Amino acid sequence: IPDPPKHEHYPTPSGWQPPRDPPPNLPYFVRRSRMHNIPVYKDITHGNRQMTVIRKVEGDIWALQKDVEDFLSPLLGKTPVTQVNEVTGTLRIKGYFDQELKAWLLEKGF
Amino acid sequence: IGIRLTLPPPKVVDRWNEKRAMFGVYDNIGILGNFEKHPKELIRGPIWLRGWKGNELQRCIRKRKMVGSRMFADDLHNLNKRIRYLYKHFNRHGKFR
Amino acid sequence: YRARPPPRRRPGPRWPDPEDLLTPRWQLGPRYAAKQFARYGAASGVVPGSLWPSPEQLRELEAEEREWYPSLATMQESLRVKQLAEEQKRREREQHIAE
Amino acid sequence: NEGHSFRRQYKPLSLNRLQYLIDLGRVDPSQPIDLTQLVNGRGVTIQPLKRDYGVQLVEEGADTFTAKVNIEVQLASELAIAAIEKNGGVVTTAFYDPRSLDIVCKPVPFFLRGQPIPKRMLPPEELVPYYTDAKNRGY
Amino acid sequence: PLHKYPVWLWKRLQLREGICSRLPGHYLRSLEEERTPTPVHYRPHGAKFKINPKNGQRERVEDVPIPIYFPPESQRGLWGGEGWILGQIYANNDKLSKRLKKVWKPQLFEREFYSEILDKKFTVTVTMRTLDLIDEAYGLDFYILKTPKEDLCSKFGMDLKRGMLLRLARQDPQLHPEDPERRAAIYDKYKEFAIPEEEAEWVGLTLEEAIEKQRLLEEKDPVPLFKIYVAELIQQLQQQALS
RNA sequence: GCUAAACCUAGCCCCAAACCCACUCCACCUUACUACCAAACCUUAGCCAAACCAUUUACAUAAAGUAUAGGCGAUAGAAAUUGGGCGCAAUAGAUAUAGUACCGCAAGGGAAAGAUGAAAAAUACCAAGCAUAAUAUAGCAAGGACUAACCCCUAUACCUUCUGAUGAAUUAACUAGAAAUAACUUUGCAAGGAGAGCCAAAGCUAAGACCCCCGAAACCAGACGA
RNA sequence: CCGAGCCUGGUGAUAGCUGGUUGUCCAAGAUAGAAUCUUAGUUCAACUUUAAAUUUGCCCACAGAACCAAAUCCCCUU
RNA sequence: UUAAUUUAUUAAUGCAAACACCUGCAUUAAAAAUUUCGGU
Ligand SMILES: [Mg+2]
Ligand SMILES: [Mg+2]
Ligand SMILES: [Mg+2]
Ligand SMILES: [Mg+2]
Ligand SMILES: [Mg+2]
Ligand SMILES: [Mg+2]
Ligand SMILES: [Mg+2]
Ligand SMILES: [Mg+2]
Ligand SMILES: [Mg+2]
Ligand SMILES: [Mg+2]
Ligand SMILES: [Mg+2]
Ligand SMILES: [Mg+2]
Ligand SMILES: [Mg+2]
Ligand SMILES: [Mg+2]
Ligand SMILES: [Mg+2]
Ligand SMILES: [Mg+2]
Repeated sequence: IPDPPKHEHYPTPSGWQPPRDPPPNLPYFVRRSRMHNIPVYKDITHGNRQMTVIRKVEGDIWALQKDVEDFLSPLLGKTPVTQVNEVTGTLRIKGYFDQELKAWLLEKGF
Repeated sequence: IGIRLTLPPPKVVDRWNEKRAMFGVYDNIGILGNFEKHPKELIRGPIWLRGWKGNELQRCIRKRKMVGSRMFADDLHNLNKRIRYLYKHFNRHGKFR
Repeated sequence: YRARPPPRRRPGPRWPDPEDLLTPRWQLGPRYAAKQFARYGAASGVVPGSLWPSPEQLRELEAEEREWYPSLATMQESLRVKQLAEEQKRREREQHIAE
Repeated sequence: NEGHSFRRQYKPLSLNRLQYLIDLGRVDPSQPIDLTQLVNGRGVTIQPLKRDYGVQLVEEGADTFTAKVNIEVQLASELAIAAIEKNGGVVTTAFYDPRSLDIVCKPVPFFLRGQPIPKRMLPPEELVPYYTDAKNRGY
Repeated sequence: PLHKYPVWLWKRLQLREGICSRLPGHYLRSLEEERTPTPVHYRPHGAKFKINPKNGQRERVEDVPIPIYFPPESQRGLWGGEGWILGQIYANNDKLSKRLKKVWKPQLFEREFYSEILDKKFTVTVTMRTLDLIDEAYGLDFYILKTPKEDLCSKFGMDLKRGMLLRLARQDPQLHPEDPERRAAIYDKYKEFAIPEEEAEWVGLTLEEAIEKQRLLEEKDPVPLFKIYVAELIQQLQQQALS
C-alpha cells in the first residue's frame, strides 16, 4: 500500500489528513499508521471497561502523559487514570475520550 | 539404598558442535525469503503430526485419517482402541460440566 | 561450518509417473495437468488442448444450462401471470368481504 | 432459524469509506470502479461463502464528497444513486452468481486456476425483476 | 512401524508381482475395469442436479448402489442380475418402531434354451426378468454376445459366453457339420461379437482359473543343458569356421 | 560387620526411508517331525448415552462441525468447490533372559533375574534385623530442664466419614489432571486483522490456563472342553 | 466355583457407590427457600468472593404501620 | 403366560406371480422376539 495521492485541500473530503512537515520540536513523538492515520484506538474489556490508548509513542512519554492529563483536566475534572507502556512505547488513558484525543493529536500536527 | 555410590560418568558434552551449530539456521524461511515456502514445511518429522497440533484425541484422529491403511494390524486395533477410549473420554466424566 | 543452502522451489512443474502406484488421484487427473499448465505456462506444459472443454462436456454444459437457466422473457411471463392471479385473488377477496 | 441459511448476505460498502479510499488513494478514479477495484486495494472485503450476495452501497451521510466515479454494485439506495449522480457518477447493478462472484472477487487465483474463463450467469427469478427495472439504475 | 505401500491395493500389488503378472494384457484389462451394471432394485435417479424438496435448493444428488446378495447356487446357472437382499425392515415400514433384519429372495424358474451358436439345448434356472432380458435381446446367443461379463453377474453364463466366443472365433466345421450353409448364415448373424483367436485364451475364466491357465501355459519341460551346450558348441564351431 | 547396597548396557521406543520372510540331505496333514495300493462363502452382535427404559447410537487446509436426520429426546453426519531424538536404563521401557519353566485335560494364561577390571596365562562407609553391648519402678517414650541417662512437672498414638469408629508389621521402589469454547491478562498490528477460509459498529492473530486413579456382577461373537 | 462350563477379543464395559488422590508462602472467606420415579445425587434460590463501573451505608428519633406479649419494619442525628 | 405388543421364523389357508415347485401380500396360530411385577 503506498502513501495517498494529494487531495489539494486539508482536511480531505472525508477529512483525512497528511502529517504536517516539518515535525514539531516536542519530545513527545507520534508515528502514524501503516494505512496512514493518527494512531488512536479504543479498548473494550470486562463488560463495562471502556478505555483508550495511543499506540506508537516515542521519546519521553511521561511528557505526553502529563499533556494528556492536562487536556483531560478540563474534559472531566478528575485526574487522568493513565499508564504508559514504556517497553511497548505506548500510552493508555482509562475511559474513551477518543475523538477529542484524535483532535488533540491533530492540533499538535505531529 | 536410593543414591549413587560414586560420581557418575563425566558428562563430556561439547555444547558448541556442528550438529547443533545451525540449530534454526535458515529457519526464518518464509518472510525472509520472499514468501517461496513457509516454515510450515521445514520440519523433518512424522507425517502423522507435522503441524496440526490438537489434543490427544485429536492427535490420534489425525493419525488414523492420515496413515491407517499403512499400519500392521496391531497398530490398527490399538489406534481404534484408544480412539474409542478418547471419544468416550471427552464428553462423559470430568471436573467441568 | 556453513550449512547446505536453504530450500529452493521445485524445478518447474513436474508431471508424475502414471505407472506409480503411490500417487493420489488429486494431482494426476484431467484438471491436474491443467493446474500444472497454470503453474509453469506452456513453457513446461503440454499442448493447450486441455484448456478448452470437451465436446461431450460441451453438450453436458448445454444440458446443464437447459436444466439450470431460463430466459428472461419466460421469467417475465411467469411474473405477469403471478401478478394477474394476485390481482384477481385480491379482487375476489375484496368482493367476498364487501358482500 | 428456518431460512437463515437461504438468506442472502450482501457486503455493505461504506461509501464514506469509498470517499476515504478515494482520498487515501486505495482506489483511484482514473479507471472504472468495479469489484476488481472494490477488492484490489483492501478497502472492504468480500466473503464468497455463507451463501452470500456481493457488494452493495451504503446509506449514510454524503456531505463533503467531491469526486467522479462509476460505481457497479449489486444494490444501492435511491439516495445512493442520487449521491453518485450529484457529482455525476455512474450506477449499474447486475448480478454476481455464487461461483461467478467467487471467481470475480479474488481475481488473482482464478487467473492462475487453469480452467478457461467462466461467464456470469443471469440472476435468479427473484433477483430477475430487481435487475429488470431501471429505477434501480441497474444493468 | 508402518508398512510402505497401502494394503488397500495389497491384492492389486500382487497383480503386478510375479508369475501371475505374466498373464495376458487383455486378461489384465478384463480383470482391471470395473464398469457397473444396471441395478436389480436401485432404480436410477434423474440427473445431476435437482431442486431440494423441502428446501427448494438446487443440489446435486446421486444414487446408492445396493449390494447384490448373491447366493452360491445361483452362480451354477444362468440367473439374472437379480437375487436376494439381506438387510432389515420396520414392521409398518415406520422408523419409530423396532425394526428387524429381513431378506428379499428371488423367485427363479428352471427353464431351457436351445442355442444355435451352441447348437444345443441347455436347461437351467433363470429369472422371468432374465427371460425378459433374453427376449429383449431376442435369443440366448445374442444375449451372450450382448451383455458384459461384469454385466452378466453369473459364472455359468460367463462360461457359456466364453464357449460361444471360442466357437465364433474358431469357425470350426464341427459347429455345424454337414451343414456349412447354416454355419455361414449363423456366422453372418453372429458377426457382431467377433473376437480375436487370442482373446479366447483368458475368456471369462476365474482369477484362480487365470493362474491355472498360466501354469498350463508358462510351464514346459526344461531345455537340456546337454542340448544347450551342444547348441553353444555348434555356435562356436560356426564362429570358428569364419576364423 | 553381614545381609546388603549402588554401577551400563544389554537391547527395547517411536518415527524416516524401504515392499519383505520362506530348498545342508531328509521327514513332516495317520497318533503332525513315519518311504509305499483302488469338502467355500449364508447382513457381526450387543451394550453404552436417554442421568430408569424401548425407536437412534462408533466399532493435506478450507466450506464445515453449515445444508441431512433426531421417543424432534441424545447427538451423529456430507458432497459441490479449492489446493533423527525436550525416550528409557533390569520394579521403566517390547512380558522379553523365551512365548521357555510352571500352571491347567486343551484354546490359553503367562514369570523371574545381571553388573569385575585394558588384561582372569593379574585371584574405603550407609534401607530394616542382629551382634558388636541385653534390663532398673511409672505409663504415647517426648518436651522444659538439668550435677546427672531416668526418677521432676505438663503431656487422650496418626490419616480420614462423621456432628462428636476402618486402614497401615517395617523398609526400598513404582502409582494417580492432559479436552481452551467463552471471558481475562500479557505481546504484535489497526478500520482491518491475520502466510486462500473466519470475523470485525475496536477489533483480529500468538500463548496461557477447566476437566483423575482404583474397584462390579453384565452381555455378544469366536473358539475349546464328555 | 454350576443356578447356569471355560477362555480370548469386544472391554479403559457399566451404577449418581466407597476410598485415596502427592512441596511452600501471602488476600478473602461456615447453614436461608422451591422443584426432583427425589432426599446417598442434581436443577431453579440465596449468599458470597473476586474484576470493572457508579457515592453513602450500619447504629437510629419523630410520625406511621388493622379489624377479626417480648415486639418488629419504614425510620432525622450520633 | 389368556400382561402388553408384534411376528424376524415356521405351519396353514386365501390372494397374487409361473404352468407339482419358488416368491410376495394378509390372517391365524405354534413357537419365539421386545418391553412391564410403584412408594410411604
Ligand atoms: Mg479493547
Ligand atoms: Mg440411561
Ligand atoms: Mg468430500
Ligand atoms: Mg524388563
Ligand atoms: Mg516387563
Ligand atoms: Mg543400620
Ligand atoms: Mg509422670
Ligand atoms: Mg496426606
Ligand atoms: Mg491389617
Ligand atoms: Mg470386574
Ligand atoms: Mg480389556
Ligand atoms: Mg471406571
Ligand atoms: Mg449410586
Ligand atoms: Mg415431579
Ligand atoms: Mg413422573
Ligand atoms: Mg432417586
